[PDB]
Amino acid sequence: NKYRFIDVQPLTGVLGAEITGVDLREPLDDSTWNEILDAFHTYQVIYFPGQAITNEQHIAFSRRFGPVDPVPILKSIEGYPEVQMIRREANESSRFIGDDWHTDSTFLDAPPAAVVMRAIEVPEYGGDTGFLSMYSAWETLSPTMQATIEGLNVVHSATKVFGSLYQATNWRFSNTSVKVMDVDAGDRETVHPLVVTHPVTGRRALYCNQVYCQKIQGMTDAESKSLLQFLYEHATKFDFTCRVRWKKDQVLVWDNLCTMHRAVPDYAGKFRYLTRTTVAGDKPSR
Amino acid sequence: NKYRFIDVQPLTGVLGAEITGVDLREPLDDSTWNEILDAFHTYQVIYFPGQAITNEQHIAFSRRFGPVDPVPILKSIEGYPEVQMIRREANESSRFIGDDWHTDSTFLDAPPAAVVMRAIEVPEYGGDTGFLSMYSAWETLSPTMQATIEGLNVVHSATKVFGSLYQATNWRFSNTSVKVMDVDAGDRETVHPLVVTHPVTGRRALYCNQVYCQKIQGMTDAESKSLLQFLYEHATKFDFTCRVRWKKDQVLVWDNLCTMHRAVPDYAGKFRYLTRTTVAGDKPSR
Amino acid sequence: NKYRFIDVQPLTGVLGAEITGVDLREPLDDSTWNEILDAFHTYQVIYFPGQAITNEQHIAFSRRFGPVDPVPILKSIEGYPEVQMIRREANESSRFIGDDWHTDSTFLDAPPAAVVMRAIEVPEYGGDTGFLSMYSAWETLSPTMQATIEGLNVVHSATKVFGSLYQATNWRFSNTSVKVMDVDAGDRETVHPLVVTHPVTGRRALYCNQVYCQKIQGMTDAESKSLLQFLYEHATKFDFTCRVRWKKDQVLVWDNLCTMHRAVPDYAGKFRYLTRTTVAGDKPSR
Amino acid sequence: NKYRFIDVQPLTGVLGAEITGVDLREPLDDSTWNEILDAFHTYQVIYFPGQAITNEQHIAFSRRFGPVDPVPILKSIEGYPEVQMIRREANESSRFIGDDWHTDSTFLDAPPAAVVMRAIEVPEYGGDTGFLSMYSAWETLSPTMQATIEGLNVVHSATKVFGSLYQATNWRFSNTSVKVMDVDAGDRETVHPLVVTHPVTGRRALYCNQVYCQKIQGMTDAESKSLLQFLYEHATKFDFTCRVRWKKDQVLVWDNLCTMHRAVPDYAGKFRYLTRTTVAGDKPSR
Ligand SMILES: C[C@@H](Oc1ccc(Cl)cc1Cl)C(=O)O
Ligand SMILES: C[C@@H](Oc1ccc(Cl)cc1Cl)C(=O)O
Ligand SMILES: C[C@@H](Oc1ccc(Cl)cc1Cl)C(=O)O
Ligand SMILES: C[C@@H](Oc1ccc(Cl)cc1Cl)C(=O)O
Ligand SMILES: O=C(O)CCC(=O)C(=O)O
Ligand SMILES: O=C(O)CCC(=O)C(=O)O
Ligand SMILES: O=C(O)CCC(=O)C(=O)O
Ligand SMILES: O=C(O)CCC(=O)C(=O)O
Ligand SMILES: [Cl-]
Ligand SMILES: [Cl-]
Ligand SMILES: [Cl-]
Ligand SMILES: [Cl-]
Ligand SMILES: [Co+2]
Ligand SMILES: [Co+2]
Ligand SMILES: [Co+2]
Ligand SMILES: [Co+2]
Repeated sequence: NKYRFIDVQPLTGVLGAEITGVDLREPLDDSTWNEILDAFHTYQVIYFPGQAITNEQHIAFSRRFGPVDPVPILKSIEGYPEVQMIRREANESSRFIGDDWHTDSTFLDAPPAAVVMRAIEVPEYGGDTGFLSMYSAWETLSPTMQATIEGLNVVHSATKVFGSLYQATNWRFSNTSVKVMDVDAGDRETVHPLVVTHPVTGRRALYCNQVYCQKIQGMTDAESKSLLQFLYEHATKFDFTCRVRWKKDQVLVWDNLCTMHRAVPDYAGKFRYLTRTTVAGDKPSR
Repeated sequence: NKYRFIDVQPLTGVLGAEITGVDLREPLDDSTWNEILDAFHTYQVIYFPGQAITNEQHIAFSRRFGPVDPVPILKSIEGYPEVQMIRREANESSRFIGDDWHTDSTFLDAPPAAVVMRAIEVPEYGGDTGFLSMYSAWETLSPTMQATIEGLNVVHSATKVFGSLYQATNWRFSNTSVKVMDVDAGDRETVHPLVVTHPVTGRRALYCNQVYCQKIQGMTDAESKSLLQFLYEHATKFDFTCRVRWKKDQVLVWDNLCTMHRAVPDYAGKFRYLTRTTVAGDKPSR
Repeated sequence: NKYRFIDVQPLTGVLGAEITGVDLREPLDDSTWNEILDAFHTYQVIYFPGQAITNEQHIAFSRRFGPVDPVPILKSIEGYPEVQMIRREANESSRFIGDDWHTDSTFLDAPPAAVVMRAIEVPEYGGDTGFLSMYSAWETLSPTMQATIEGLNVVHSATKVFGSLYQATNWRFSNTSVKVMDVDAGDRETVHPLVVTHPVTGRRALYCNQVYCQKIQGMTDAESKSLLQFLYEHATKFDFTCRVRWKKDQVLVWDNLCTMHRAVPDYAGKFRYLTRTTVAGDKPSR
Repeated sequence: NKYRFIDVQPLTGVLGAEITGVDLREPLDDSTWNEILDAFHTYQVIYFPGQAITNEQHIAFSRRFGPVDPVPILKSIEGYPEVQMIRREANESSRFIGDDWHTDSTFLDAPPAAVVMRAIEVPEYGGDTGFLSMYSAWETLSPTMQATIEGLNVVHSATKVFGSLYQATNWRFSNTSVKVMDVDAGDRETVHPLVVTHPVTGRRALYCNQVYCQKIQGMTDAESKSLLQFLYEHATKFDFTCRVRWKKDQVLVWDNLCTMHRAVPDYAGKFRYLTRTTVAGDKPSR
């Protein structure tokens, strides 16, 4: 709109934008990179159709957003530790990775700031990714509700994904993309604010997710359950979401602090493979 | 035990006490009155079996607790505007008065401080009254949850009892004990703190009830519902309750700021009649 | 793929398809019509980008699906009582029409079978419509849960939209697209099965929606709320939805028996105008 | 009332009765035993104040109700395997036994029919036992709701009490009354009807409890959770309960099929000791 070096097409009135008119196989001039970063901060999830980039170009483009660092759970392609896989063979019957709303690796003291995902080979239909804005979840709380919860922190851990709760369950991820982890690493706790300030935009976002949040720190289990449940229902209303469909060589970047996302498992029996590099963040803070 | 002019038998480890060794038809000396008042403050609901008092002695004893003032909704006995009736004819099929956890007349800017209820004729069994302590409901919230809610206020009105919500439904009280009221008086709102300090003991109590609380002030309807539902489920756990069985001429006093009570409707087809005088309070405050 | 006279691009693995290779301004031969109808039955919501049709061609094409009959609540365009408007002026501050999951006019003894909606002028982004499959909501109930509910009926009425519950609240639709209605018509109840069989495909679908369903027939209010809340949370999981973005002259048909839909209100301050003709149905049945 | 050999004083209009005018240290003539059994079947929980019986008289009186057989979890007094203890030392800080609504040992293929509990040494106040009627929970379901759930079965196991869920938790029972159990015995599942017919009275009772019920058989976890939650809330309404206060040598009998009960933990710091013998039952059936 204001953009002169890239073409940007917002996806909904809440978040998401398609970006075209740029070739990510080539270096970006300063002005072009500035518009891309501005679109990233405005729209929170941006995607570029039709970008046939090499793995190393994927690494370098990811590096423009900040330091790259893989997440603990995913396997990487041979010869690139930074390039992890979200790969599901046609014949799998295991749990689909990321099939509840979450944001990535929040059990870390410093979760990722962003992730850059690229479609290698995906079905003609099925396997969309949903996103939602945690800026919008926060802004649509009343001032009274905001003031009530803004001093709270939450305890996060990977116990349901690769810790003792996981090991107690029957339903596994396959070993196609997921590593065997140490149970104790799965159960290690960290604490983050329930309401964070984005370190670049200064905007505030609600920060909780059902995959990694165990409870509100200092609360009883029943108090915490009641509050977190309301927040999850509030944040995942359909009005705050968008939905991204993938095609081969679509490159997408999401902000891992101010958004949540989830896989859509509607392609059972079909091969699906995307790669991703993760961009490191600093300690979430209030 | 520490009591030397009255005999006090606590009812549970949470609230409630029977008081004997005293004849309420006779004046009470300062020593005996000081212990009764102390037992009222410690136990929150106190009752005196076997007190065959006149209506005037009921008014005079009620007056020892504070100025007496009837509640808006109840009919009074002929010749005593201060002595109101909780009366249900055997064959009534209407709603049972007070059959949800509440405390009285909290839609008033200044609800009653206490009520003094006396059994005239009651069933051999059935018609007990439940009580619970809102001191205990407050004290068993975590320090974190207490800090989270202590600054909130709640909007109260009588809309479901004698205002527009009542008029919209089809389940009525009979005219045995309940007056016809103005709908606009039913709908008038007041605001009270969600957490109050008792003006005599200085102790804090949770202050919300599903009968008169409409919503948390300043919150959205979904936010208010979520928090108030948790607080009602928390406060009405069986562990925080006691149950009083009535016998003819039992006289009982409850603190209308720090308890809630409810009628038990398990005597359909049997006559029940109690009288009560209400003791005025000041504006609930933090 | 099996389609040889139209090109069909399914939208997700659950429901929804784009149809191209056809010009709806021209008559359709039997072969092309049979495939369109087949795609409508398989995919439940179908849409045709780029169809600059007249209002008469919109009526004629709608008529191929079944007899056309407007819904009670919407204003129609001058000169075409069958062509109703979903129109929102940029500066409206009123409630957004259809902004909760529902299916249309289910308070009728015989709700519509289908609707055909056409974009006249819509925002560059914002104003998408969500859809979900009630075939999928039904199929993913366990066999045990299916047997448990299949004999139940639900009482429907328009009370919250244009009856006494609507009149009691303070959030209105504007008069741009919505007629003034009789309150007694708003409150009139009908009964439908909770689980219906589609009269053409023979497949079964869950049939309840929070906008028009009042309660499960024969149940208490607390029993009905409990079951209907579970079914709404089950049916509206993100996995069962698809999301359609509009562009000028996109024409879309949805099956009003086996889907639910909702408006997304993310375009406040921007003009939006679609027209629709509704296709009459028969009484929903087991 | 009709009783001529015993004096019976019902406790509420729902369940419970005090029985006097009999000495349980002596054998009962046929007529006296017939009235006691009739009062047991009518009132579901009966209690006899002031019965200073020996352990063997307790055994023999229990034997009149049917075969005696201890429950798996509780320690017994030396020299009487049939006489188990519910004993809590003044200094305990562990979990209170039986502090949620339940009925006993329903993880067994044939749970107890009844239990006979006798106060040895109890506090002056605190440590009441609540009871409720599952006949009343069932009768207050609508016919429609009754027909909906009457064919369902439920899976029960002791996993939360002495199985893997217990071992996962932090909060233990003390070893004062509770035995060390095998985890596998804790996790063994059985199936009972959700609605049972009492084998003597022929009356129907709802049969589920949060302590031992894992899920509705054949349902998904979310479907089962939703239904069981509603039933627990419905059954434990205060209106369906009574509350029994203990005094030394009170002997009480409860029907373990048609009632639920729970301990009240309001006596922290005070010694409490009751003994009990359990009477074996047959397989719950519909
Ligand atoms: C890769 C990603 O891992 C998951 C996130 C959510 C869920 Cl449900 C499962 C996994 Cl493995 C992450 O958290 O970084
Ligand atoms: C007497 C009492 O009135 C009621 C309280 C609760 C309920 Cl559910 C009904 C009434 Cl009339 C009061 O609030 O003063
Ligand atoms: C046009 C449509 O009307 C509505 C549907 C849902 C809602 Cl929330 C509002 C309206 Cl006016 C209908 O039911 O036919
Ligand atoms: C003795 C009794 O055991 C319990 C019942 C409920 C609860 Cl919460 C705990 C126990 Cl040990 C039983 O089930 O037979
Ligand atoms: O497969 C997808 O769409 C998303 C998976 C995901 O959550 C992730 O990669 O962290
Ligand atoms: O009838 C009872 O037990 C209590 C009635 C009541 O709530 C009241 O008098 O305010
Ligand atoms: O405006 C929309 O997207 C849908 C409106 C709707 O629900 C309807 O026309 O019935
Ligand atoms: O201690 C009590 O009041 C009851 C304990 C109990 O549930 C039991 O003995 O099975
Ligand atoms: Cl390269
Ligand atoms: Cl006065
Ligand atoms: Cl027609
Ligand atoms: Cl003996
Ligand atoms: Co993820
Ligand atoms: Co009252
Ligand atoms: Co609609
Ligand atoms: Co027990």
